[PDB]
Amino acid sequence: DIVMSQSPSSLAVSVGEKVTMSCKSSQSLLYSNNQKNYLAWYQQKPGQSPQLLIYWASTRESGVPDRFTGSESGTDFTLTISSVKAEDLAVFYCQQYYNYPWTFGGGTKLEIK
Amino acid sequence: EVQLQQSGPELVKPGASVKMSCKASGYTFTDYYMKWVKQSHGKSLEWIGDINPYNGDSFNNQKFKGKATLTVDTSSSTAYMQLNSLTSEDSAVYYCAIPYDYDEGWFAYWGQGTLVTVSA
Amino acid sequence: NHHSTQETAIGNFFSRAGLVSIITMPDGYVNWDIDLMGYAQLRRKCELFTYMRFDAEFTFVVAKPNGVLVPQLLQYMYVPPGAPKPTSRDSFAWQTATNPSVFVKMTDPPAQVSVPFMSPASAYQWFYDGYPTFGEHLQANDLDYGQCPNNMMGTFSIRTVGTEKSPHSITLRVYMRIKHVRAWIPRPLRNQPYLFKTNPNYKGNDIKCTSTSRDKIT
Amino acid sequence: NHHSTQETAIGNFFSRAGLVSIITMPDGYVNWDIDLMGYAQLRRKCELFTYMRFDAEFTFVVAKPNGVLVPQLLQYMYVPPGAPKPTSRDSFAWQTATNPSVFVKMTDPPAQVSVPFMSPASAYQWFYDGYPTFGEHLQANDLDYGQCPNNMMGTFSIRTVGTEKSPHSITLRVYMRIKHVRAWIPRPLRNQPYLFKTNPNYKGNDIKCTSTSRDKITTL
Amino acid sequence: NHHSTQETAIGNFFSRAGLVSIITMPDGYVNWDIDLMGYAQLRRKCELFTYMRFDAEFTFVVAKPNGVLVPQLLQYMYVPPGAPKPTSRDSFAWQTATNPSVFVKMTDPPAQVSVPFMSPASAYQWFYDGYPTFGEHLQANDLDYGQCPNNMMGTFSIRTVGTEKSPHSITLRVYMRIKHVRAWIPRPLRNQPYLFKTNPNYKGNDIKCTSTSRDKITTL
Amino acid sequence: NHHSTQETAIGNFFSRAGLVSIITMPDGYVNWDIDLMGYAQLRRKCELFTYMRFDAEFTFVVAKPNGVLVPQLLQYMYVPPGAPKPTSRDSFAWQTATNPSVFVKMTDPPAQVSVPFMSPASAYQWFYDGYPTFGEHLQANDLDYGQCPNNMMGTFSIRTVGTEKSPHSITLRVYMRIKHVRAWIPRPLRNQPYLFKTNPNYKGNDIKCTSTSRDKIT
Amino acid sequence: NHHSTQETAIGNFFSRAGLVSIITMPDGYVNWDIDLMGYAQLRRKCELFTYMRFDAEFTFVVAKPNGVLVPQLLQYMYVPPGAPKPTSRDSFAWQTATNPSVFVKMTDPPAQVSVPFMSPASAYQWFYDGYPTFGEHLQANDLDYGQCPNNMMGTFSIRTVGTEKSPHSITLRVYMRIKHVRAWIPRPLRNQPYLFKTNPNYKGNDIKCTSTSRDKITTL
Ligand SMILES: CCCCCCCCCCCCC/C=C/[C@H](O)[C@H](N)CO
Ligand SMILES: CCCCCCCCCCCCC/C=C/[C@H](O)[C@H](N)CO
Ligand SMILES: CCCCCCCCCCCCC/C=C/[C@H](O)[C@H](N)CO
Ligand SMILES: CCCCCCCCCCCCC/C=C/[C@H](O)[C@H](N)CO
Ligand SMILES: CCCCCCCCCCCCC/C=C/[C@H](O)[C@H](N)CO
Repeated sequence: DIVMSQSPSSLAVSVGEKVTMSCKSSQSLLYSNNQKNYLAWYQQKPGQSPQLLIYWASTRESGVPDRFTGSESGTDFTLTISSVKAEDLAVFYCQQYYNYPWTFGGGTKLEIK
Repeated sequence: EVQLQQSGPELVKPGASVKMSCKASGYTFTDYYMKWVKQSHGKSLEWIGDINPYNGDSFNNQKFKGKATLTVDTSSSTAYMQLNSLTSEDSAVYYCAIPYDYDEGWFAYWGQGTLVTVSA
Repeated sequence: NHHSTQETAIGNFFSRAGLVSIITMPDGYVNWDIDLMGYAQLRRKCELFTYMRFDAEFTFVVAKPNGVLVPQLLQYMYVPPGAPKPTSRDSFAWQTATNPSVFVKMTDPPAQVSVPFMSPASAYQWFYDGYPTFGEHLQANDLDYGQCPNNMMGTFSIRTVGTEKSPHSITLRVYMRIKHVRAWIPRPLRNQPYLFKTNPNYKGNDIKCTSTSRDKIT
Repeated sequence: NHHSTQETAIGNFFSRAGLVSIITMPDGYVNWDIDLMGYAQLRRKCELFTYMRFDAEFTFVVAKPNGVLVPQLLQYMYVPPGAPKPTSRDSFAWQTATNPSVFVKMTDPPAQVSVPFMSPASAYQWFYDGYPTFGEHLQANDLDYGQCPNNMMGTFSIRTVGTEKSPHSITLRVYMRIKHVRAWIPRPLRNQPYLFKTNPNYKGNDIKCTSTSRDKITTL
Repeated sequence: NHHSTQETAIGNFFSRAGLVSIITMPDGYVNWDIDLMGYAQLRRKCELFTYMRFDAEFTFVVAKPNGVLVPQLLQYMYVPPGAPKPTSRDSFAWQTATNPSVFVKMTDPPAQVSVPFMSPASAYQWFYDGYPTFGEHLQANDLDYGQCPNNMMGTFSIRTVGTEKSPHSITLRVYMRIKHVRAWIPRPLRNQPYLFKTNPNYKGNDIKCTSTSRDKITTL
Repeated sequence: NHHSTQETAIGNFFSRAGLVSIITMPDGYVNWDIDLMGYAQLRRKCELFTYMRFDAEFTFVVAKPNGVLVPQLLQYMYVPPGAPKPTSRDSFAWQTATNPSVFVKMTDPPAQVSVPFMSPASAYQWFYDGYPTFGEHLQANDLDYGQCPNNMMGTFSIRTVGTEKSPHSITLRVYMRIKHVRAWIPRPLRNQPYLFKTNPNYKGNDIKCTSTSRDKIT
Repeated sequence: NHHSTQETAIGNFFSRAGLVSIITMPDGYVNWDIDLMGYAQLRRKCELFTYMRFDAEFTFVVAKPNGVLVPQLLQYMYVPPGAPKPTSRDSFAWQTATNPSVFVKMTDPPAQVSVPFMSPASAYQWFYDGYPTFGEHLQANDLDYGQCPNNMMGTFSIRTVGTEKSPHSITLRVYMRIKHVRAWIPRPLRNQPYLFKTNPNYKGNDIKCTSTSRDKITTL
C-alpha cells in the first residue's frame, strides 16, 4: 500500500573503508519517522539506531556500534557507516511506522553487502 | 542486557489457531513495548503491530497473521500473537523485539524467531 | 519590629498545588474513584485541622510514561454520586448532557477548573468517629468505620475520544490548590508513616519515635 | 433558611453542552441533514416541555477515529433549506458567497459559533399532532405524521478543503449549548427507550415499568 | 408588526467572504493578474448594480492540493500597475521597499489585510459601454471593448521564500469581504451561465429560459 | 478640490519594511558586519536626502534555504563597536551580560525589536566628502575616502544555541522600517546601477542614459 | 548641553539577562546546587559593589545538545535549604505540596518566574571576611573561609516528568535579570581571570598586567 525503497542493490565491497546508504521514505505523515535495523545472517538482531528524518537523528547505540550515523536534506534520507571487516557483512534496512515512534509495519526493503 | 529467548519454533494445523510465546530474559515484565515480526521467504519483512494489544497498524491484522493479537499471559510474560493459522500461507518466521531501557522503546535484543510451519 | 505575619496565615499556607493522584492507562478508559488522601505530603497538611471548608483549583497534567507529548485528544468527565458510570470507550454516558466535561489535547497547556465546595454538611471532615449506617455491627462489617458519606464526591473518569483504540499510553497527574479556606479544631500531627487511604492504622512493629535519639543526657 | 433556588432555574438547567451528532467520513464530503433528536440524554431533557425558544452555541470537536490529530484543513458550511447542496468534493456550492462557513484545521482548538433562533413560528416544537400538507391521507403517506416543516433547518455539510483526495479519516462531534431559553407547557417524561428520530414509537413487547418492582407490600 | 428590515440592507447583503481566485503552484512563483470576476456566485451578486464603491477584507487560505499543511514559508506581494514585476524565484523585486507584502507560514492561521478603495474614478464599474483608447477600430482590435482602465488594479504575485526550490505544492484560495459599500443603478440579473471573465457573451445555442416550463396553462 | 497630501509626506514614504541583508550559514555562527546599503531598492530611497535621523524597527525572518521550517533554537546578539566579538559557537561573549540579545525558535513568528537613533552626530549621513583620520594620504590609503566613523554601528552576530553542531542550514532575512524620520538637503537621484557598498563608483563603459531614446524629434 | 544621564544609572546597568548556569542531563534528574558566580561576564559586573539588594527574573531556555526541540515534558522545582531533596526520577519530593514548581514542555516558549529578595540579612554580599562557625580553625577546615551562610539559597532540581526513562538529552540554560537594585560600597574591578566559584584566588605564575605595555615612554 504505502511503501519505500532503499535502492543500493548490492554494496559489493572489497574489504575496505567507506560505504553509504539511502532509505527514501514516502509516507503519508511527514514529521515523526525513525529507521534502521541490522539483520545478521547467523544469529540474533541488533538494531534500534534511529535517524529522525526531519530533526534529531540517533537516539544511538551507546554501546555496540556507535559508528552508525545520521542524515539531512528535509526529504527523507539515511546515511553512512564505517570500515567494518569480514564480520558484520550483514543486510541492513530501514523500518517505518504508523502513528508514532514505536516500531510498526513499513520496513520493507533490504540491501546486501 | 542479557538475551531474550523464544520458545521452540514448531508447527501447527491449517485451522488450529495456536498461540506462541517468547519467554522473557528475566529483568522486567510488561513495562516494555512488544513488537512482532513476520517475513515471507523472499526476504520481504513486513512488520506486525505493537505494544500489548496495540497491534492494529496500517492495513494488516488481516491474513490471520496477527489475528487475535492478544495481550500478555504473565506466565512467560511476553506471550501474545494468537492467530487463526490459515491453510498454507503463514509459513514464516516470527520475531519478538522488546526494549530493555538504554535501548529505549525500539529494539533491545531479539529472539532467534519461531518458524510457523503450515504445510498440510 | 516590623516583622510581617502575612505569609504565615491559613490562606497562604494552603495555596500551593500538591499532587493528589496519578491515573494510568497502560480499553482506553478508567473510572478513578475519588480519594484525595493517597499522597503523604498534602495529606499531612490537610489532617492538621479536623474540619475544613474550601474551594479548589484542579489541574490535569497529562503525558506519556516518559514525558513525551504526542497529539492525542482526551476527555475528562466529573461523575457525581448517582450518575450513570461509563462502561466502555464509547458508552451512552459520554454524551455529557448533564455532567461537566473538559476536552483538551495532550499537546495543549494543562487544563484548569475551579470546583466549588460541594458537600452536604457545613465543612469537610477528615475524621469521623462513628459508623454511617444503623443496624448490627459484627466483625465482617468493619470496612465502614470512619467512612463518612458526605465526603464521597463521586468518581472522575477519563478516556480517549475516538471510537477506535488509540496506540498511546496515558499517565494523568492531578494537582489541587486550595482557595478561600476556613479551618477548625487543630489536631496533633502525624509521625508514623501512612499505610492506607481510609484509616489511620500504622505499622505496630516499627514505632518511629519523633525525636532522633542521642547517647547521653549531659 | 437561606437555600438558594438560583441553580435550579430554567436557564441553568439547559446550559450544558450535550452531544447531538457524530459525523463520520470513512469522496471526502458528507451532507448531514439536521436532526438534533438522535441522542437520548439531551432528547429526554428537551422533550420535557412542549414549546421551546432559544439561541444556541455549537461546538465542533474533530479528530481521527482513535483520537489522533493530524494537520488537515476542513470546511463546514451551513446550508439553509432551499440553497443548492454540494454534490462533489469541489462543487460550485463551496464558494460560499451567501452561506456562512468555518475554515479550521484539525490541530486547532475546536470551533464555536452562535446561531440565533431561526424558526418561522414563535418557538420550536418537539410535538406536532397533525399532517403538514393537505390532500388524501392513505396508508402509504404516513411518514409525515408529526413532521412539522418549521423545524427542518436545512442541512450541514463538511468537506476536506483540497481538490485532491485526503488520506485521513474524519469523525466530527457536535455539541450544543442552550442560551436565553424560554419554555412552555411541561409534559410527562419518557420511560421507554428511544427507537427512531421522528416519532415516539416504542417496543411493544418490552413494557419497561417505571418503578423497580419488589416482592411484597409490607416489606421493602 | 415589528418585522425588522435591518438584515436586508445593502451592507449586510455584501459582507460575506466569497471565493475569488484559486492560485496553484504545481519555478515556485506565480504572477496572478487580478480579475475578481472569475467565480459565478460572487459575480452574480456584484453585477446586480452598475457602480459600486467599497473597501475590502482579503483572506488567503493556503494549503497543499489535498488539504495537508506542512511548514513552509511564503510571501505575498501586491504589485500596483507600473511597478516592476518579479521574474524569478529571487528577483530584485522581492525586496519590497515600496510594495506591501505579507510573510506567513502555511501552518499559521490564514492572513488578513484590509485594502482601501483605490480606483481613480468615483466608484468601480462592472459595465463599460465604450473603448478605452482613441484611433481606428477595425476587426482585430475588439479585445478591449468593455475594458475600462480604472479597474485593473495591477497584479498579485506569491512565491516560496528561499533561494532554493521547495518540494511542496501550493494552492492558494483568496476570499473577499465587502465593507462600507455604496451602490448605484441596479440592473437586471443574469440567467445564462458565464463563459469568460471580460465580456457578457453567452452560449447562443442554449437559451436557458428563466422559468421552468410546465405542460398546460390551466393546470400546474 | 479636496485632494489629501497626507500619504505623500516624509513619514509615510519611509515607513515600509525593506530588505537590508541576507545572512547565510551553509561552525554554526557568523559575524555579519553592519552595512545597510547592500540592496538597491532601499538604498535608492535613503540616498535621496543627505542627512537623515530616525529610529527603526528590525524584523528577522529566518528559514532554511528552501523555505522549510524546522524547530531549531537560535540567538541573535547586537555587538556595539568595542565589545568583544564571538570567536566560536560557544565563546565567552555569548553570555550577554551587557549586550542585548534575542532568543527565538525558527518555528515562532519572526522577532521584532525597536532600535533607537544611536549615532554620535546629530544625524546619519550617506555622503562624507573627506577622510576620517589625519596624516599622509598616499595611493595605498584610499579605502577610507568617504568612510565616516559615526555610521559604523558595530556588528550583529547570530548562532545556533547548543554546544554541539546542528545539522540544519540557516538563511536569515532582515527587514527595517523607519519611524520618526527627519531629513535634510535632498540630492539628485541615482540612475547608474550600484557596484559596491562603500562608494558611488559606476561602470564607466556603460553610461545608462536616463531617458529611453527615440528615433526623431518631430 | 542636554546629554541625559538616564541610561547610565544603576537600574539600567543591571537589567540585562546574563547567563548563570548550564545544566546538562547526558537517571533523568539533576540536583543543581545554586551558585550564580560561575560565569565571568555577569560575575565581573555584580562584584563591582560589595552589598547588593534586588529581585530577579529567571528564564529557563531548554533544548537538546544541538538546538533541536522535541516534545518532552519537564518539571523544575526550587528547593529551599532544609527541604527534602529528590533522590530518584520519581521520589516523594516531586509532589510539590510546599515547594514552587514549573511544568513546561520543551516546545513551548521559555518559562519565566520572578523571585523576590529572600536573604535573612539586609542585602546579599559577594565578599565575607570571616568564618561562618566558631571553634578551632586548623589547616583542614579552610574550605569555609569566605562562605557566608545567608547566600546559600538551597538547590534547584529538574527532571523529566514520566516514571519511565526518556530517550532525550537535556541542556538547560538559565538567564537572570535584576530588577529594583540597590547597591553599596563599590570595589576595584577584577583584572586576573577567574579560577573557582567560591574564592578570589588567581594564577600566581601569570600576573596579567592591566595596561597593554609599549616599547618606550616618549613614543606612543
Ligand atoms: C472536571 C472536574 C474534575 C475534578 C472534579 C473534582 C471535584 C471534587 C473535589 C472534592 C474536594 C474534596 C472533597 C473531599 C476530599 C477527600 O477526597 C474525601 N475526604 C475522601 O475521603
Ligand atoms: C456553521 C454553523 C453550523 C451549525 C448550524 C446549525 C444551525 C441550526 C440549529 C437548529 C436549532 C434547533 C432547530 C430544531 C431542532 C431539531 O433538529 C428539530 N426539531 C428537528 O426535528
Ligand atoms: C497584500 C494584498 C494583496 C491583495 C491586493 C488586492 C487589492 C486590489 C483589490 C481590488 C478591488 C476590486 C477592484 C476591481 C475588481 C475587478 O477585479 C475589476 N473590475 C476587474 O475587471
Ligand atoms: C538585536 C538587535 C539587532 C539589530 C541591531 C541594529 C542596530 C543598528 C541600526 C543602525 C541604523 C542605521 C545606521 C547606519 C546605516 C548604515 O549601515 C551606515 N551608513 C553604514 O554606512
Ligand atoms: C522555580 C524557580 C527556580 C529558580 C530559583 C532561584 C531563586 C534563588 C535566587 C537567588 C538570588 C541570588 C542569591 C545569591 C547569589 C549567589 O548565588 C550567592 N552569593 C552564592 O554565593
